[PDB]
Amino acid sequence: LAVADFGPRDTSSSLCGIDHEALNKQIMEYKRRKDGRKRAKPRLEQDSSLKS
Amino acid sequence: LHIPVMVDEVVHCLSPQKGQIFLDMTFGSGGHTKAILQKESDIVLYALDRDPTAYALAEHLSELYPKQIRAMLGQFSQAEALLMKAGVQPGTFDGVLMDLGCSSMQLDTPERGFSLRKDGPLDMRMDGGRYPDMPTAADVVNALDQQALASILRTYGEEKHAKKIASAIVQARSIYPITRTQQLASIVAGAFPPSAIYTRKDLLQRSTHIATKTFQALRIFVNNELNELYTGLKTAQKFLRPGGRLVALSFHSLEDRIVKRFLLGISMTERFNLSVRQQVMKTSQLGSRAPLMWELIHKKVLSPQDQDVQDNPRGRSAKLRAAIKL
RNA sequence: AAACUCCAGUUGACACAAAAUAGACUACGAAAGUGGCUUUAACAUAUCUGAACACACAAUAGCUAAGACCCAAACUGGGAUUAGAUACCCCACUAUGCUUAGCCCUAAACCUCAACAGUUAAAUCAACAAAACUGCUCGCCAGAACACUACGAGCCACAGCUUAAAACUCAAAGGACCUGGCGGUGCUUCAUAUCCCUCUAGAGGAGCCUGUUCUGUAAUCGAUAAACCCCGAUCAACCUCACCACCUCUUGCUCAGCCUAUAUACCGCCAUCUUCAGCAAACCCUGAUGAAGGCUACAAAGUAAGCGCAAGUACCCACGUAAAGACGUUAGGUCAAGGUGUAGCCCAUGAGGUGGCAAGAAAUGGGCUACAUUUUCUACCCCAGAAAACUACGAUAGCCCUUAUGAAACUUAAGGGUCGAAGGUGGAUUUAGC
Ligand SMILES: Nc1ncnc2c1ncn2[C@@H]1O[C@H](CSCC[C@H](N)C(=O)O)[C@@H](O)[C@H]1O
Ligand SMILES: [K+]
Ligand SMILES: [K+]
Ligand SMILES: [K+]
Ligand SMILES: [K+]
Ligand SMILES: [K+]
Ligand SMILES: [K+]
Ligand SMILES: [K+]
Ligand SMILES: [K+]
Ligand SMILES: [K+]
Ligand SMILES: [Mg+2]
Ligand SMILES: [Mg+2]
Ligand SMILES: [Mg+2]
Ligand SMILES: [Mg+2]
Ligand SMILES: [Mg+2]
Ligand SMILES: [Mg+2]
Ligand SMILES: [Mg+2]
Ligand SMILES: [Mg+2]
Ligand SMILES: [Mg+2]
Ligand SMILES: [Mg+2]
Ligand SMILES: [Mg+2]
Ligand SMILES: [Mg+2]
Ligand SMILES: [Mg+2]
Ligand SMILES: [Mg+2]
Ligand SMILES: [Mg+2]
Ligand SMILES: [Mg+2]
Ligand SMILES: [Mg+2]
Ligand SMILES: [Mg+2]
Ligand SMILES: [Mg+2]
Ligand SMILES: [Mg+2]
Ligand SMILES: [Mg+2]
Ligand SMILES: [Mg+2]
Ligand SMILES: [Mg+2]
Ligand SMILES: [Mg+2]
Ligand SMILES: [Mg+2]
Ligand SMILES: [Mg+2]
Ligand SMILES: [Mg+2]
Ligand SMILES: [Mg+2]
Ligand SMILES: [Mg+2]
Ligand SMILES: [Mg+2]
Ligand SMILES: [Mg+2]
Ligand SMILES: [Mg+2]
Ligand SMILES: [Mg+2]
Ligand SMILES: [Mg+2]
Ligand SMILES: [Mg+2]
Ligand SMILES: [Mg+2]
Repeated sequence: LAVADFGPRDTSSSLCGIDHEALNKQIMEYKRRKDGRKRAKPRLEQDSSLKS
Repeated sequence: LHIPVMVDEVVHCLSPQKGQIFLDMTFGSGGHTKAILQKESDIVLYALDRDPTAYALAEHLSELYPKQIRAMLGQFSQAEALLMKAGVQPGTFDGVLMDLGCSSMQLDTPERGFSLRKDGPLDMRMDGGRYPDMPTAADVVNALDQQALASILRTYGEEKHAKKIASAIVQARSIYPITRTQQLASIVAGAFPPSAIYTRKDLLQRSTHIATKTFQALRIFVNNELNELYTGLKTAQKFLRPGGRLVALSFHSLEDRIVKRFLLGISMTERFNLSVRQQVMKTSQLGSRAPLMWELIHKKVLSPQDQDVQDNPRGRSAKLRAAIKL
């Protein structure tokens, strides 16, 4: 940096956190278009090998 | 009736005096604008609003004072161009009063669609048809996907149940169009057990509907209040005189942060609610702020008097941040 | 920032506070505790065991009273961070930590190991901890939770301590260990056309071509994150055709037929990790024959075979490129290649004829051609002459007319004429290549 020659010496998308532009582009397209269960315990699973 | 929020503080704060020109970027009902034209009879004032109904009020109220009040219509971003047409590019405005939020008239009139309690078209748009192509809240909910709509609620509504409240909206829209305020409120309630409708509480500790965070979220994405607030403050600074007192009013945290991080230079991409412990950890990693352009008249955010809160609960969260340009 | 500025540095004077190094020692004491120096007093018992309550003690915190006050510090005030409040950080300061005299009687008061005596041979032993036990005595325990709770009782305790239930409720609760998953988990080394930077040409902007989506239409279907999107199609004007409208046939080209539902019943053929190196058997051995584990090359329990990789083969080599690439993963794709299980239609969900749809408000993927001077046109195939900005570059688009194919062409393709538009090298982002 001492040897070097320097010559003669004299957006909002992140702000909100959402892609507000992309969100309003999808809405414009839409506007144009229109205008639990039980699970058995594995150990208790029943087998018929002995009956066969 | 709605008394202007913190009118006594905002008047003292700006100390309107003869020979001073002031701007108002949110005329709305005009209660604050009129309280400012009462203390100083020789004051010069400029008004602005996004609602043509609000701009008509100012025009009708211009009869009371022919030139002391000048009415203008447009958004914060469009304000500089509108005022640039007048030719006051330097502006030398002694004070810019940037009141924020939804007008009392806007949300008291059910037709405007801002009130979930009443039944009106799901507009929720401060614009009064000045741009008839501007999407309304009904359009936002019927078009965006769960991931997209959930982000609107999460980022702008501070809503924990963004995926749960967004899925209900996606299912409801398919069955029928979402076009009315109560129709949406019921859909959001249907995402939770029936008792959830009033489980949540406000900071006032009074029960609120379980969709009060989806009406605020859409209100801010339809009207892009947050992004328009950053440009609005920036434009005020350019048009604000040196030594001129700015006064903002933030009713919710997201807008309050921007005003705080703008009057103090803090980067808008920093982490929120940073503790002293986290601040030390952040900078320890790098080890391996620019000069302020403001002088905060009152260092800490003011708030409405507790007695006044009960009289006007709508304004309970009004955080006043005053500053002088440097 | 606030605070301080009778502040800070040197030097001297100067404690009712706390006790570097020694201490890498493992001592004293019943435990709690006890680590600056000196002195005095002084550390029960010649069998052991023996208490929630008797007797005497008992860290820290706390109470009452009187003192001390360097420093520390709940609390509090101020500053800062914060959307804001509290906390975390900074400053100041208090109860408190100290002394004295009384209380209070708690601890993860834990070596989480009761006292005493004895043994090291048996079985070493559920596991882990801390090798396994015997005699003897006291204390204590009997599913979880309710419950360090309620009531009673006692207590200098008064938001307290000690002792300590029941009802309702449940089919577990719990201890140890193994595996997996996960960690805002540690360290280490990594990706070689790659995770990032670096290299070259692109996509994302324009027009056009083409797929998809959406919308439209009386008018198919399937694919549709990676792993769909010039995909089934190495291809739709009729046909193809499975679609729509109308009309027609009924043992029907078939010892009928069905492109009817189900790819979440399948075969068949494949995508994907795979730009992987592992998979599945037969044995053997260790752990007390527990869930589990099985390597050391101067080798310590692993091994004889199968599949994949590898090898070999194809292409121009032994290089490279192809091809190959197991098991398993995504109930991934395909019942509409064909076949087929199951369910359904049989005057109809089958068969045939006629005509017709196959568009664009748009959005988006891929491609093509461009935006030009390393270019444009011509000759030539590299020693040329012109062109070169509103008559330049630029449409494979539009319109018009011919020709080719066909029975049928505003429609498909080729050619000519006319026309001369956007585009002036393209934000975030993104593709490919050793
Ligand atoms: N981006 C924007 N530009 C201009 N006006 C806006 C705006 N966002 C909101 N506003 C308007 O500003 C006002 C804020 S609420 C009303 C406050 C007003 N001072 C009164 O008289 O009560 C509303 O009228 C609202 O429509
Ligand atoms: K010492
Ligand atoms: K020591
Ligand atoms: K312990
Ligand atoms: K593990
Ligand atoms: K491009
Ligand atoms: K299959
Ligand atoms: K089939
Ligand atoms: K079938
Ligand atoms: K393209
Ligand atoms: Mg200072
Ligand atoms: Mg004894
Ligand atoms: Mg007893
Ligand atoms: Mg005892
Ligand atoms: Mg006790
Ligand atoms: Mg004690
Ligand atoms: Mg004490
Ligand atoms: Mg101190
Ligand atoms: Mg003190
Ligand atoms: Mg002392
Ligand atoms: Mg101890
Ligand atoms: Mg004992
Ligand atoms: Mg053992
Ligand atoms: Mg019990
Ligand atoms: Mg206790
Ligand atoms: Mg008790
Ligand atoms: Mg009692
Ligand atoms: Mg393009
Ligand atoms: Mg299709
Ligand atoms: Mg489909
Ligand atoms: Mg499918
Ligand atoms: Mg897929
Ligand atoms: Mg036909
Ligand atoms: Mg056809
Ligand atoms: Mg059919
Ligand atoms: Mg499948
Ligand atoms: Mg060969
Ligand atoms: Mg080879
Ligand atoms: Mg290959
Ligand atoms: Mg091979
Ligand atoms: Mg499937
Ligand atoms: Mg079939
Ligand atoms: Mg039929
Ligand atoms: Mg030309
Ligand atoms: Mg042409
Ligand atoms: Mg012909």
